[PDB]
Amino acid sequence: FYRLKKIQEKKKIIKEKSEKDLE
Amino acid sequence: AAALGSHGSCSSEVEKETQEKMTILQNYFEQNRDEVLDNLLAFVCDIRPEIHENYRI
Amino acid sequence: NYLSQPRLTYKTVSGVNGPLVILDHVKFPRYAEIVHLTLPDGTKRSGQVLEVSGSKAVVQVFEGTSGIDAKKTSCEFTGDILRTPVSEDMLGRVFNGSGKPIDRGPVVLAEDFLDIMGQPINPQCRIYPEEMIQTGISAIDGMNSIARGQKIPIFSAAGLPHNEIAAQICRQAGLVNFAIVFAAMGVNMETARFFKSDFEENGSMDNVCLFLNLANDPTIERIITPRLALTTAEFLAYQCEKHVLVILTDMSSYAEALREVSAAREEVPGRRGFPGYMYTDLATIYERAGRVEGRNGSITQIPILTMPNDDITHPIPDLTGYITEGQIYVDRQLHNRQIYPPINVLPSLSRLMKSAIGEGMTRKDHADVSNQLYACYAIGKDVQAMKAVVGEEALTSDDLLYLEFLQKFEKNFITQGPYENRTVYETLDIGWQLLRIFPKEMLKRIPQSTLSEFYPR
Amino acid sequence: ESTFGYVHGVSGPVVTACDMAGAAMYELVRVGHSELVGEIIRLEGDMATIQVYEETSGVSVGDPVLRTGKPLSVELGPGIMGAIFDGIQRPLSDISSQTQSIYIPRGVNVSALSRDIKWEFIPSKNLRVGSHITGGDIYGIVNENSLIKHKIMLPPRSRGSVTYIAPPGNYDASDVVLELEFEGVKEKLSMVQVWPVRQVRPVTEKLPANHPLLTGQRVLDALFPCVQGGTTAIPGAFGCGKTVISQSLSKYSNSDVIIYVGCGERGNEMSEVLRDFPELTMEVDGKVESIMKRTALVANTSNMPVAAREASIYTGITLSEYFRDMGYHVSMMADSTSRWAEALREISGRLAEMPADSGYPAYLGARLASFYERAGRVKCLGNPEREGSVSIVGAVSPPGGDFSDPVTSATLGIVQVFWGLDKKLAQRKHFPSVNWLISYSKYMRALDEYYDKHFTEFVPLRTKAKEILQEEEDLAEIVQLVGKASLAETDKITLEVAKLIKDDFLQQNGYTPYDRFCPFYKTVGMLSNMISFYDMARRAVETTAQSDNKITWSIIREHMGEILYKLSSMKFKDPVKDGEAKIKADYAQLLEDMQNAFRSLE
Amino acid sequence: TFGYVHGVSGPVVTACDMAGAAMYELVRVGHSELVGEIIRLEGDMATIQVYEETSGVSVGDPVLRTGKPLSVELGPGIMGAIFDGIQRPLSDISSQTQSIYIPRGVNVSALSRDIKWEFIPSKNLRVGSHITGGDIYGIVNENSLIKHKIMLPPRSRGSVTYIAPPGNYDASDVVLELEFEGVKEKLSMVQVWPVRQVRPVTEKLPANHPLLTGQRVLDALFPCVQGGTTAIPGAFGCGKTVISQSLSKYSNSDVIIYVGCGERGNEMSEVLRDFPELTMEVDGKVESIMKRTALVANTSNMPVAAREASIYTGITLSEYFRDMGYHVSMMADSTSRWAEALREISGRLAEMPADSGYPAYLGARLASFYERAGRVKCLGNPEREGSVSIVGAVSP
Amino acid sequence: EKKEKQIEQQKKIQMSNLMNQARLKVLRARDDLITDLLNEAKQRLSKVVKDTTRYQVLLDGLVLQGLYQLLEPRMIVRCRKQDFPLVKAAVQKAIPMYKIATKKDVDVQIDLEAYLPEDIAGGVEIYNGDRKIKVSNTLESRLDLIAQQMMPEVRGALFGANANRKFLD
Ligand SMILES: Nc1ncnc2c1ncn2[C@@H]1O[C@H](COP(=O)(O)OP(=O)(O)O)[C@@H](O)[C@H]1O
Repeated sequence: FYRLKKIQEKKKIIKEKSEKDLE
Repeated sequence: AAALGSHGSCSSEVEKETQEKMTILQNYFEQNRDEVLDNLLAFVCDIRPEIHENYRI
Repeated sequence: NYLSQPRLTYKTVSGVNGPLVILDHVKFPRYAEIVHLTLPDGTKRSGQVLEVSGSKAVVQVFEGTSGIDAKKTSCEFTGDILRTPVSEDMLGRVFNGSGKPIDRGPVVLAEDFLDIMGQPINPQCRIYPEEMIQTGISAIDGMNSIARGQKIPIFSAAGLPHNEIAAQICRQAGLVNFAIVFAAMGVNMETARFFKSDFEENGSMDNVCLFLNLANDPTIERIITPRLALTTAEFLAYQCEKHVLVILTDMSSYAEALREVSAAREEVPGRRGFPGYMYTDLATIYERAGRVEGRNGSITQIPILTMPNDDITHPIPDLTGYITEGQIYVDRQLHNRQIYPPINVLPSLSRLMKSAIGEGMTRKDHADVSNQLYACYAIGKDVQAMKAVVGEEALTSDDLLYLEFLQKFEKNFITQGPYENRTVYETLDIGWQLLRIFPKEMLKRIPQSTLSEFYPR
Repeated sequence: ESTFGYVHGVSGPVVTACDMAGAAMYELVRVGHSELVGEIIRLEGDMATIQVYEETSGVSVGDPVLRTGKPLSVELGPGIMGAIFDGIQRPLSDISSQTQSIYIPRGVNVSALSRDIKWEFIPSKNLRVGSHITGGDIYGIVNENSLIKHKIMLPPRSRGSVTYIAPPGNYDASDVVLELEFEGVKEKLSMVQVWPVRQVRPVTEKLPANHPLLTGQRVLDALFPCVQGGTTAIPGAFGCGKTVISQSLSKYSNSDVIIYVGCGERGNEMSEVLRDFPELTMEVDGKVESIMKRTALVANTSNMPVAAREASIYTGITLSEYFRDMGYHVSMMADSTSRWAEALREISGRLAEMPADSGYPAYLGARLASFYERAGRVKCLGNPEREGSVSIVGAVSPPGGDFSDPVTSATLGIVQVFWGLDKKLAQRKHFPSVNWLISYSKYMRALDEYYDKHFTEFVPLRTKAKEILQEEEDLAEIVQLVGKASLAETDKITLEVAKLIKDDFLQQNGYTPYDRFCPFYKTVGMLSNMISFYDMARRAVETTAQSDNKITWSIIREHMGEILYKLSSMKFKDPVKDGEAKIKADYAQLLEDMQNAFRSLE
Repeated sequence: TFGYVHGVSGPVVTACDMAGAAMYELVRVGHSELVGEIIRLEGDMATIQVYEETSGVSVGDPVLRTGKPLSVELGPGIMGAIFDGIQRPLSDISSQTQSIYIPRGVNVSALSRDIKWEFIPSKNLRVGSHITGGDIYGIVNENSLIKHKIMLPPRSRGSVTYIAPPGNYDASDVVLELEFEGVKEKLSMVQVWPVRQVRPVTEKLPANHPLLTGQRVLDALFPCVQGGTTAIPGAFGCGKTVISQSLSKYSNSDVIIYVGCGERGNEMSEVLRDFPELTMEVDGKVESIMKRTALVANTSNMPVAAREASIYTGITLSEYFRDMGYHVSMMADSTSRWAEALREISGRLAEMPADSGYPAYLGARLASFYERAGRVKCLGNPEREGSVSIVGAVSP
Repeated sequence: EKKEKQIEQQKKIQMSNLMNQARLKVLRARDDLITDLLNEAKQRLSKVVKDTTRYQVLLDGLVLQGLYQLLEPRMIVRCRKQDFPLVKAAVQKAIPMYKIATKKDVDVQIDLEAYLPEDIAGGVEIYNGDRKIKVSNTLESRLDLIAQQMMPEVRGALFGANANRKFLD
């Protein structure tokens, strides 16, 4: 559970950064 | 009855001691009140405007 | 001297997430500073900045985050860490889990503003604790002696009378002036009344202080509840040279507040989901027990913890186990037989007992009497475990004597009234009258000189 | 560039900092206006992520972050032996003296060694102007303590030709004792050198380990021997005696110097060592002296900042390697290894590196491996030939007393000696609580070559001891289900002699005059008598069970009750008062008493 | 007032223009006004854990925030009602909708409007008089048993400016008006209270008078006390019904609140069939125990937060009858199924699991629940004692 | 005998309660005296603000002190109507001293649209140009902030030093 919550957090951060880089 | 008489006696004693303590408080207070009052009034008036220690440029 | 610079107040809440409020635009956030929060309805709250990054500050709120609002909430930054106002006048008083008074008295007029965290005591200055406290209870003063400046917890199964034992130590403990500090985390109302009433009945009010966080109070206050007690104990002991017994009730409810914060922050888990740092957090509490060089004072701790499902391998007892100078333990095997105080000696030990035991502190034999009582009681448990399978027909006569020793031992050594006070010397005379159950040559832990002087008495 | 960056953020021990472009990973940096010591652990651009070896409460964004270009390092030199240092190598005696307070102030700038004390320096007397000199060459002796001579040596990286060497005299840490020229460049040296803690001090060769590490304790000495230069762990639950073993090695062993490392340990423990060790005395050349003169303490107690535990371990081994290069048999007590793995866990949690097992970082196995592999016997660097060693003894402390814990699991993949401490023995107050089935020593083959030079009987006795205990543990799986009734007489002898060995050989009461330490001669003697009893008692039954006049285990117990009492009494012999000859003579009387009693049963 | 739905992922709805909203504020989302709570704020955006099924909610649907957090309406009409876990009255829902279903996004007020109960004002009050939280400003005779004390909310205080005369009035009619600091508050018989917040009291007292169940085994061997907290192992073969029915028919408890915290569909209907049919003797009359009780009821398929909140609604209701001077008994029938609904919230919130997958705070959620029991000196003028007992069934 | 024990226990509890009441009366009396010393400090400040000379010196300080805590490019200063003439001059003096010490320009505006309550003794509150962040330089706020931190000196001066406090660890 903990490992997978961290993976999902890293993906959320990478999604946000990828959107911010298009602005 | 002996317990009730002891309670009344102790009530008188702790009241007397309370009034003594309150008297000592009022005495020492009034003896120092003006000096402390002038100290707080000095430090609240001495502003010393300063930037925060981490400011840059 | 004092911080003269005026405080900033921010409305710049940029998020709220579980127990955390995330301020932004903050000018130079100070890590672990306190923030006073005012809610939309005018309710005052408090918090600590548990992370900082550039313009942001992640304040954890002590009273929880219900009713925090992202436009109206005002956060006043104090510019400094959490300080406890401390003074001698904190004796005879009751405070809540955040050090606010609840005895209907005034605010604490401070002699100083000590840091809630304290500071690490310098190992060079830490005087070794060796002067013996008698608690009055044979199962403690005999086989689990307590030094002035020791930390030693009571471990309990759920529902056991550990509160009555902790009360009895505060009722009857002393040397061969002991002020008291008491903290409780997540304590039920009836137990809060029990401790408060016990101190009032024993009359020892002018030299005790209480910090109470009840089971209905906010859980995050439990992080600072024992630290307030210790910060008061450090003032009384190290600045006023008093001796203090610090009681930490329900360290399990404390550890659950850490488990809650850990889970709510996504902190890296250790065993059972407690935070990976739980050992250090417990150490920052427990290690403030001790004597120190050139000061006559001493902080002694008796923490109390109920073990979840009575499991000794649970992180709460287990990490406490590593940090403290041995354990006092209480057990259903005694309590279910009405053996108050239900202190099982075998899982119990005191790491500082060996240094406290000896001449002038105690009778010279005391170390040896203890060593043999443990051996006889241990064999007694092992022969009981055998008998339950095979009956007396497969036990030896000597094994049946250790089974009889176990019965005589619990009924005389451990069994003791809630107001019955025993010195160590009477406890050792009882210990010898139990050890006399075997022939002299069987007492294989004791030297022949000690046997020759004391065995026939 | 700026010589300092600025704090960008804080989270427990971790501090991120801006304007840290041009910083090395593992560079030491000072954080906050108070100069909290820390070390760079990750780089993210112009930002550096720092691990701070002091409590970060009160650090502010925009506080200074001073670079140094140097990794975390130890000043090595005179003033170590008999001193005590915090986890970042600051001496606590000076901190008390300068501060007059019971607390370590955060951001203390004290030098790691006293620069004002004068030391007696004897130069090597073979060196001259123009002598060629290399790393690890001894350029003099300092009379630091009556027991320990500090063989000051050229830093291992340095090389050169002697240009100045100081005459005999009294000098301090600032006095240039040696000056070298090499390749048109000069180097000036005092009696102190700076070495990076994360860097292994090199050696001429890592030699085979073939000499026992003699200790205070019977079962450690005999049944699971450690070797000088060996790697050892003591996995054990709380209250099991991991600390009593660690001090037993420290107080009573054949090591020339001891480095004791209170990594994450309760504070009363470092105080216990500091109080007890100056009173306790060893003897050299018929002169009694305080064991503190051969001990060096690294303190970093359970309530000090977790990051300083990693710094404490690496400091303690760096010190240990220095004394090894002086040609000493060094011993290092690592008083807790899981407390270091917890520091690595918390930091890795702030870095958000994926956890491996129990939340520990995946590099824990490499951290422990690269720590334990700094142990060994070695041929030292530099001109005069020396042999020395570091023995490392890691007090692994698995949560819940379960040896499957990742710190234990990773440790036992590396170390060559396992003294597993069993909570069930500790509960029964059987100390040392070492479980003899679980425990192992891999150095036994390497030590049999030594035992044959002094005690040819020992390898037979050690073998027979394990046979007695193994047969008893296997018989116990029956006894637990059927009771003490169905056993043969040989099996009852095995059971009762294994209980004699448990109670009177494996147990040792380390808080008493007779069991405080147990010299190796008492160890072989006690074991020889108990195994002699076993062999004779076995032969008596096995010979007579073939006939009507059968001897029984009860007949042996009843007829030889005084012998069983005498065998049990053997522990109480006092090594200070009962001389070695007297103990051997008393044990020979027991041998003859047995032989006469068995001859009376025959 | 209105925000707009920004996005939806399963039962979680993100909203925007929510800048004035609060953590745990209760919000209606979608045109059908699905219930949910704010679990996070992120600027002008809020994340709402919706309780009800979110199927059909659209980006740009209205988000009407209720100013208060999750709360219980308190007043006359509580007696005899079958509330659900969020105080939607199932009787009003049935009567108004004429349907066997609960329709998604009910708006029915918890206390029925237009029922003009007989009200008597407190005879001691006058225009200008001082008043404080817990003061009785009148009584509503809703049932022959429960003279329902109407009393000032615990935060409110000041000088009385109007009281209604004796007459017929409902939950929405203004009964009291008072001024404090120059500001006037108008109050009705309805009161609203945050369900997770303890109602404050003059002193939480020790529990010392027996709560008789009328059963020899209980009252003799293992007594319980008014204000006390007790538990029962609830299972099929346990016989819990014998305790439960006997407590409601015979206990020396002036009000009973029963809470179905996620009972099975059929097992809930067995309970809701019995409690109307149960009768009690009072003053030599026979009357339905529904004159002295209220049922919170939730089947296992009710919204997760309706199950999780149902225990807290029961004790919020019970504290309100405690504050009237009544010796309240609360029965909770399935504390295991409540802890499952609690666990489901943590699983949707992705909070880290503790022991056996339950949340870290389970100990505190239970402990702060049972600590809401006890005898008390109530707030306000008549000095009255009152109490809440809690029976908490558990299913090992 | 059990009833006599209960009478004796009640006697002990009553004696404890009498001592508790006495201790609490003494504590309340100390805090009341300290409170009235702080009230006298508020009274003395209420006299000081009547002198436009000393009060302009305070306002020149307090405005600049606020500017140095907020550090923004745009700010708003709130005062009472009575303060306004002095505060406008204080802002006009402070902008130079601010720009000198911080190098950068600032646009500071006196808040003639939204004065402070007249019951405040004096001083100023400074806000960002968006009103989202503030700093309190009112004489009451600065007094309470200093007087609270000075509480140990105040206690030690008004009631004398506690003879038990032999160390400062
Ligand atoms: N070898 C020993 N001989 C005698 N007693 C011992 C020995 N080892 C441990 N003990 C006893 O058990 C206690 C626990 O040992 P200790 O070193 O304090 O445990 P820990 O493993 O936690 O460090 C000691 O304080 C002492 O009372």
